[PDB]
Amino acid sequence: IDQYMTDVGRRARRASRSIARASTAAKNAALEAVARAIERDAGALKAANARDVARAKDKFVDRLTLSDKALKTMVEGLRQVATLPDPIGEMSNLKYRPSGIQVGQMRVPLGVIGIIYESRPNVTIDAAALCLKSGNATILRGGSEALESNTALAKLIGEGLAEAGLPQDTVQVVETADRAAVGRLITMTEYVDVIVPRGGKSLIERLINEARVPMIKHLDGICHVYVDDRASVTKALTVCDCNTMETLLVARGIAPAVLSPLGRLYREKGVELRVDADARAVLEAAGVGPLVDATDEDWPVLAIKIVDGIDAAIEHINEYGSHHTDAIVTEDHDRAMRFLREVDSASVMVNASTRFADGFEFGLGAEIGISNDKLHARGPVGLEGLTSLKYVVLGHGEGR
Amino acid sequence: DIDQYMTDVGRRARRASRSIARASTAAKNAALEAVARAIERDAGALKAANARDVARAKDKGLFVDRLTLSDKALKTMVEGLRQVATLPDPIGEMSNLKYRPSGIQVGQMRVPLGVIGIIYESRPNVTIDAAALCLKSGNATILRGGSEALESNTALAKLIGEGLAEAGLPQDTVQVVETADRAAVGRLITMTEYVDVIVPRGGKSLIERLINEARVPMIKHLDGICHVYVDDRASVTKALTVCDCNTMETLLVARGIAPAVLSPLGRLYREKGVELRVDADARAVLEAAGVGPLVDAPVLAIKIVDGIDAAIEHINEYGSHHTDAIVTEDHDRAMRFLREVDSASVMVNASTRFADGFEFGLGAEIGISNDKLHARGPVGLEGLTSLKYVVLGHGEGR
Amino acid sequence: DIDQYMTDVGRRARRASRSIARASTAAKNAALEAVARAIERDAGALKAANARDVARAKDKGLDAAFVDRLTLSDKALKTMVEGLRQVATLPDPIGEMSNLKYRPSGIQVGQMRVPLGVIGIIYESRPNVTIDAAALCLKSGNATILRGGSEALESNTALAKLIGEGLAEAGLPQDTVQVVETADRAAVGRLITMTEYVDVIVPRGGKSLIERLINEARVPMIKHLDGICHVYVDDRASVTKALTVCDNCNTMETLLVARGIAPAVLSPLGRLYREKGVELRVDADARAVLEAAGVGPLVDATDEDWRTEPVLAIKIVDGIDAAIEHINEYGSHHTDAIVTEDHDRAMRFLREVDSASVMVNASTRFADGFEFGLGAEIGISNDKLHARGPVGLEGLTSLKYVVLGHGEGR
Amino acid sequence: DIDQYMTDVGRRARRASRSIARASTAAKNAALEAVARAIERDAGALKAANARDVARDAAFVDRLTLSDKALKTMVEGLRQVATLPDPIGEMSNLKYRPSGIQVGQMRVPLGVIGIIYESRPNVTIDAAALCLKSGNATILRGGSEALESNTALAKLIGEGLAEAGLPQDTVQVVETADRAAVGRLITMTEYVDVIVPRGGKSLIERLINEARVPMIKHLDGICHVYVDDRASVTKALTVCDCNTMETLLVARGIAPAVLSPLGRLYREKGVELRVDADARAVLEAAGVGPLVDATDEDWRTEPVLAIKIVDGIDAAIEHINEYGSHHTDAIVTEDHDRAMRFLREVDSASVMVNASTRFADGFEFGLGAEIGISNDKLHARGPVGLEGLTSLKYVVLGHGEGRQ
Repeated sequence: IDQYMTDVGRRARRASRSIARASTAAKNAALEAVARAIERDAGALKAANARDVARAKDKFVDRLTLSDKALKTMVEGLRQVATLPDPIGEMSNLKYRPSGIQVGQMRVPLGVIGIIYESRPNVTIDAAALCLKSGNATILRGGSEALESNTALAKLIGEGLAEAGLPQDTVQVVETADRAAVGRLITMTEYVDVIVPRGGKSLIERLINEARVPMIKHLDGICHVYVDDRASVTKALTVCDCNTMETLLVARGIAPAVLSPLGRLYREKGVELRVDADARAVLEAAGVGPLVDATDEDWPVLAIKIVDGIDAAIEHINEYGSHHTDAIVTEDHDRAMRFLREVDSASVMVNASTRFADGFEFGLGAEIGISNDKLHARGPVGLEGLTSLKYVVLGHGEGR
Repeated sequence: DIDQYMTDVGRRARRASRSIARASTAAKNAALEAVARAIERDAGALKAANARDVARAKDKGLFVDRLTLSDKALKTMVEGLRQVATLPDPIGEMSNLKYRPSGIQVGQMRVPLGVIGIIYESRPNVTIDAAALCLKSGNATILRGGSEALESNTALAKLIGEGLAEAGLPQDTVQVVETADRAAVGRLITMTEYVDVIVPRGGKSLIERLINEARVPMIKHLDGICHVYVDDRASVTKALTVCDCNTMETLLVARGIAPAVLSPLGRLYREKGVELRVDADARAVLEAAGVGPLVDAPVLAIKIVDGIDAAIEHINEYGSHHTDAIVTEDHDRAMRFLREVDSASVMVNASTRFADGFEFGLGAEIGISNDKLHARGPVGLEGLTSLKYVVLGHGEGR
Repeated sequence: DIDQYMTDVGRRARRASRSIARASTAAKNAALEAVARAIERDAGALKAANARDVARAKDKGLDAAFVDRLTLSDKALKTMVEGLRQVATLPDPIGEMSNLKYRPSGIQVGQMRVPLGVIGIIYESRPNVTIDAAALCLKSGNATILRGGSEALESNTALAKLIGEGLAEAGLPQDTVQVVETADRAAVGRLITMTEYVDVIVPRGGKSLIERLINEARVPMIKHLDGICHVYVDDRASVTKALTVCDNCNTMETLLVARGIAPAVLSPLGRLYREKGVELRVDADARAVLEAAGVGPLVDATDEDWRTEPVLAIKIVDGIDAAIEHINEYGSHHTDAIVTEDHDRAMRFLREVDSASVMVNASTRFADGFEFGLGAEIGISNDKLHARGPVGLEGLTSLKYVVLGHGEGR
Repeated sequence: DIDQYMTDVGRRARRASRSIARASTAAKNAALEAVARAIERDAGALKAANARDVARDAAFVDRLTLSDKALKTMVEGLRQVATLPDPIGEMSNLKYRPSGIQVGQMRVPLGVIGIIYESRPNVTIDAAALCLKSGNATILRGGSEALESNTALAKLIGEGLAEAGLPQDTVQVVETADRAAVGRLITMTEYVDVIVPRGGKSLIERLINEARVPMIKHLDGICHVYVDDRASVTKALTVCDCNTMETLLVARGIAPAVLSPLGRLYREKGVELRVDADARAVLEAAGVGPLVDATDEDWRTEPVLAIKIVDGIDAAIEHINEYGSHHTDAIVTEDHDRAMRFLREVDSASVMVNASTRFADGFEFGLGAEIGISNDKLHARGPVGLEGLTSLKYVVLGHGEGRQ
């Protein structure tokens, strides 16, 4: 089994040369072909998925189901990626140096992307589409609980690859169900350049401890909205109504004015409120309840904490948060800009809902995942996250 | 005790990072200038300490010139600090702030990574050079230098601390590991809570041991072959000027042009005492050119290849993906080589030796990367930074 | 009163530009989509209005090409509608901030992209310009002043009323788009001199109208007088590439061929062009080459042929230096191409040929806003300043510096 | 003869422009360094011409005087221009298109730059240095009262060019005071691509109405600082202490808190205060004087400070866009939305939040140069550096693709 994965790795590396070379038109043609194939086998796909969904119930299961609406979404997603600009081969900043050479960078694919996913058989299409368009070979590793759906989709990918003239190995499915496959895959550093997990925190914690191949991922997010004492209450109500706020931080000076309509609005929608001692007093005096005591671990449910002001807010966020998405509500210009600069999170917001931190809202036109890491790709990740910049030199015979 | 120490250093770096990330351009540049002055006319303590390192070394042997802080080394070191001060501050820069249909305005801000760990050999100069770059890019630094340079590096750390204090920055912005115990290295590269990236420099054996023990990501160069491929449509003249870490280790020559090219190239190299390791075809061409002696397989490997397709395959298979070049006058082949050669720097008609932070216009070189993610090729200030998203909103909810 | 009238239009345009410059992306796109649906709605009525214009036109016996450009068929209409939704789809360029960098002094300085303000559009025939130009101006946050020709009166009027419908539907001031209503020829002269109120002018007509504006305008223009475009076939050209590129404004008016490759290239190219009914105007050397190959008939080229304009001028040159000099001397600096396999020659040509678009091994017919990825085309510019080549939304915007300070004094 | 001479000058500039556009970074920087050494060697023969010029008002004579501090500054400038990156020939955004072609842009020189300037001999060198560095040929018409010194500088620029192997005609200085040269230069559309005029508003205004060649210029006028009612008084004082503030706009609500310490500051520094009725009342209540009644003309006409009270930001923005020269204008405010609004809506070349208008400057903005300042909308706006003397054209890297 350690020779099978090695073989998969070798074939990926070799396939990666072909897809790297493939023109914009060929890649888009592959994608459109996979799209039409799905429109064609809608029934067989709906049928196969049902077999999977039935054995599922017979022992999340939502995210496993391919409704007519999910297929439509996968197809529409294929055509979106086709519509996206082809980022490969682009040259930038080709400047002359005193020495005579001209130096710039080229955007090229990473090469080989490993996708490890649980349920979510749509990942089979959505992940591979993005990798393919960005010129990479893809290694797919789904979960047992979706064998037939993934197998069926992976064959349609191959059909699209065949239609475009591309090698079948442009997309490989790890066919086994053997446990040690993932262990080998996340350690296959010669042949795999990055892993994109699409599972729960349980799997993501395993990979974090074990993987030697770099990953694009976020350990599930604790996100904050800090309501400053120079907040507009009106903005705070609109704004505060993986990137969903889990903790509301409110400056002491404005808590009564803000927490009264906020807590009341949240209560009416059925949200449980976990509050620190100060917030409890503010909410009780406003007649808003019931309320649950917040523990230190707390840092359909919302945690609420009172802070002295912006210094304590930034410090709490950088210390306890997941560095995913965090927002400030304030009318004070310097405090707004300070927050943007100092809050060390993947996306930082002034007077806007934390829900806006996703690839489509941000204009990336896609989202392979969301990264809370500092290096390479951070925040919502689009096509570019699956590419690299190398230096290219237009010379004229210069020696050194 | 040594775990407790490295943990403490970690926590201190993380805490200091908030201040240095907040620091103004003027304050960081002032810090650099103060360290420069503090090295000037306080060079005596520096030299005395270095003398002790150099003496403990000789009484063991070998390297000593690399370890030695001559007047020249200090002059270079001081000039470098000032050069780093002249570099534009990349921190806090906002770019591509665009309105979206939803009404929000979304762009990116360049920010420091936070804490950089630097691991190096026994050239004391690196202490100042690496720290200058990390500091200018708004990061806290932890430095572990070679154990044979420990007293020099400790003496340099004190001057850095004084410069920092003069500019109102905290002492812990820069920390030099005060122990020679190598177990500190294992700690530093596994300290993921507190350290954001490791920048290791040194030989392959060091780099290799670091690679399979580290859990903190690294910006590094795992050494190996750099190539120059001389195409059959090469200009012989350009081949001679071009082909004379980023040094050409292997020469690949297209079959069609081998006699015309290997004859003068072989002489060029044999007239510098460079050894020629040759495959069978190259041996034949070189013997017929009267160029020897030759060794079968300061050294150059030489191989005959059929043409460009084989060259690209060879380089992508056998090379270190560091620096590789083609000599050709053919436009499509030049562009193909640039696109398909999967190296950190790829060149058309230029020496692989140009793959350098200063040659490339970065004004700095913290290191070289043959990695694909984050930073690739020679790495300057930007490699010690991150891009995050920033949103200028107006109260929008989704 | 033409002065009173036109000055009033200018002040109204300035006032309205303030609103449209502030307009959110959503409001601008809603305005475009409204106009598009409105055209879909009144398609029959618009075609009926256009037929009255065409009938009145063919009565005067106007140039068939002028009349064919006047004609709004279903295809033209659908095409305008597509254009509206294309423009709505384009990213909103306005208000974007870039390169906001800290300086040693402590300030942070960058640039903001903003609208020019007020755009004057002057057009003959082509009633579709009423919609297409207004759309681009509007999306880029500008006020527009439209001056269309007399022969499209009913069409332009109908189309502009629909624009107004869209403005109102999106909450934009009606004066965001104004039409110059009088046919008085004096209005054009005022418009191109109304330097206080109009920031740039985009003319779309022939070389007849452009000539007047060029000599009379004081307001800056985005335009191109004539397209004398070249393909130079280097002696190191791939013959195959030469054949594909040279067979394929924008169109090759002059073919330059290196002496060394002329028999290999001109012989199949000359035959190819004559099998298309293209007149070949040739220099002495190309004539001998073509006569040699049996390609005919041929007209002698005059030196005015190198500066003129189904006719193709052919000239033999020694090589790339002669070719570059000829292009820079006689060309219109619009679009020019080299066919060569030699890398250094290819890069020299890109560098030294002072045209708006320079091509290596590609047909000059690719020099085009859509082919270039601009997603739009307000016009093609052969000027050096501000906008050059095909011009998209950004051509109708300006960059200004913006500074985020902290109380710094100097 | 003046006419034949000017045409010849144009033709030579066009011919030279090919060589300089092509010239490498090394050759251009070497020309610069060579000029800088030729000034160091022929300094005596140079300072003598200046003397025979300075002899032949005030402080016209000081600005005209090639002091041994201006010759250092001029020489340092050459070397400074040499350190600047070479903007020329850069290719950017070379992207593949679905058709298979690859399309990007290349930055190239405008070609031939006309420089028209006063009797400050340093401009001769400064402006030529910038034009040369950016790959352009230059034609310089300086003040007639510096004609001998500029003729002296011309010979030395010539030296530098020759050393570098660049054509002499890369830089031509007009060898006559005949003002007809100016009329020709600003109409030489065949040979000159842009004019960079530098002087007083009168001259600039003539050129504007007469020039057919495009210009990078600024028609001087009012720059404003608006102090909003949510301004920090502290920031207002440091901020409110050719981009000089000619008019101060103060929100009615903050006027006594700001105008009182500010007025005192100005009066101590000797500034005439021309005030509207409302500012009069506030300043007089604060014991600041004397004051002069502002006219309606004072809001349009450029040591005086004009001070106006406005209701708030809407009235300020409107006043600035109406009366200003669209050069540089600033807001002092702590309110985020108001700060961003001002940046967006104030249609000036440089707009500032909580920073002095005096920062509107090429060096302050990081351009490393200033060929001039522009308050026009097209091409170049604000302080103009090397890039303003360049153009972007499209370049296509193709593979033999056809399209009919």
